[PDB]
Amino acid sequence: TGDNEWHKLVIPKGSDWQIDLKAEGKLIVKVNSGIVEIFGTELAVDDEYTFQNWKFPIYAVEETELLWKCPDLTTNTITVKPNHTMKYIYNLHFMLEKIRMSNFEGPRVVIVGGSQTGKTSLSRTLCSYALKFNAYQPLYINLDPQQPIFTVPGCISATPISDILDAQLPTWGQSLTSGATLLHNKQPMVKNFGLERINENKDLYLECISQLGQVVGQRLHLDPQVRRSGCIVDTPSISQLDENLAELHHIIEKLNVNIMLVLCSETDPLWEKVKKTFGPELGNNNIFFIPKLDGVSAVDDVYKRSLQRTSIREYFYGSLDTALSPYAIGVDYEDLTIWKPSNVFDNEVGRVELFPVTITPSNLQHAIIAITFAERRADQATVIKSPILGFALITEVNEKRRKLRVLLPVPGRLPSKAMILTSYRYLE
Amino acid sequence: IQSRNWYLSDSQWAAFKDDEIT
Ligand SMILES: Nc1ncnc2c1ncn2[C@@H]1O[C@H](COP(=O)(O)OP(=O)(O)OP(=O)(O)O)[C@@H](O)[C@H]1O
Ligand SMILES: [Mg+2]
Repeated sequence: TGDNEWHKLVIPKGSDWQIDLKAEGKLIVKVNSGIVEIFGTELAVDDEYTFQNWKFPIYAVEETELLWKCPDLTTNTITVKPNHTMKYIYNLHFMLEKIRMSNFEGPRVVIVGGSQTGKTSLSRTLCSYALKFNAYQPLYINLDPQQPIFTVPGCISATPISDILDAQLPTWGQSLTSGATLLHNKQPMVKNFGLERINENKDLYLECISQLGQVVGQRLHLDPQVRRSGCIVDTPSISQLDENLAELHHIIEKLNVNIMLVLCSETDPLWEKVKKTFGPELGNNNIFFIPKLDGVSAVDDVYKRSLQRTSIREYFYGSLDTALSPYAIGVDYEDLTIWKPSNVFDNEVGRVELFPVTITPSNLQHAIIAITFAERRADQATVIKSPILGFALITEVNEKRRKLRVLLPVPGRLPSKAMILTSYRYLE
Repeated sequence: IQSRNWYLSDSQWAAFKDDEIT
């Protein structure tokens, strides 16, 4: 197999490691000279970083030698390939950083592209050093429910980049915690789509963007630093949306987007229709193309569900060097009020509404439940438009008794609030 | 021994400054 001792790896300037860790595989990395980034986040010299169950590049800004250990890797198959599209990301950031200091308020960029083109990675890198160079707090807006970032899956989010991201996490970092940690956690703004993929409820997804946009505006109006800073909006692939791209128009208007980044080549006809479709609103001067990034590998479904699984655990228990202690509470059937969104394979159409849910072992076991701020007695119009407090896992639906075992993120009472069921399941 | 926190409400997040975290 591999080996459980350290190995030296001299990684040439301008090159990526490119790593694909799978089940259980644990990679510890320690730098003793040079400059290395993971999507822009620098690695501190002389301390141990640990990686689990995700594919990621380690980039060499400078000369760089490091020590690594992993039983699932060997010197034989190591992969060290020179990245060329890196400079594209550089003079795209300083392009944004010029807008930040010259304009009255910072740029609001959508990163739009095909399936696995580098959107999220590009989003992360641009955040990663909007902060590194002149201390901005760009607002990062994740609009892809399948991608868990700072939260659990199945929800769009807005998160300001306070300081450094966690380099050793596919989820960028994590939400605030009860004490103080060696990394400054983030305060996210979550909305909860709740469903597997966008096409399951089109209007509800846009309704999410609607109310997320509103809140984003209210902070931008009140926070000088975030408003002065940029705003980086990551979208799902256009193979998840309509041909005419009706959704993008709605993203652009509700989130006040003024600049668009299209990860596109110059034989791809997507570039042309982007110009004719969004040029009228943004102006062709404000639409940019980026030749697709090096090293961006295909991602299958199993890996993606794995990453979603990791995040759910991560929300309740944290990571290796975080270790959060969530709370398990016994609760009656009457102690809960639960709704669920309209599907395609449930409601045929799929409109902005939620149906009351009867408690069935097949309905709630291992289900992630979104907890709102609205009352237990509120009507559906109030619940569909009330902010999300946090999430809860249901362990056991005992049906012979009227009882439930719910895992909470906070040690305390079951928040007597209205709750929405998701399509997301987690069993330990 | 620590735990995850609840998120802030809509208005409450809008007023929030990340300098409190730092
Ligand atoms: N330079 C690189 N070297 C190695 N792997 C990379 C590099 N850049 C990105 N990746 C990996 O490729 C995978 C897909 O990239 P990414 O998540 O950016 O796709 P995307 O553009 O968001 O598209 P989608 O939204 O469909 O996933 C990720 O797991 C990421 O870690
Ligand atoms: Mg993405």
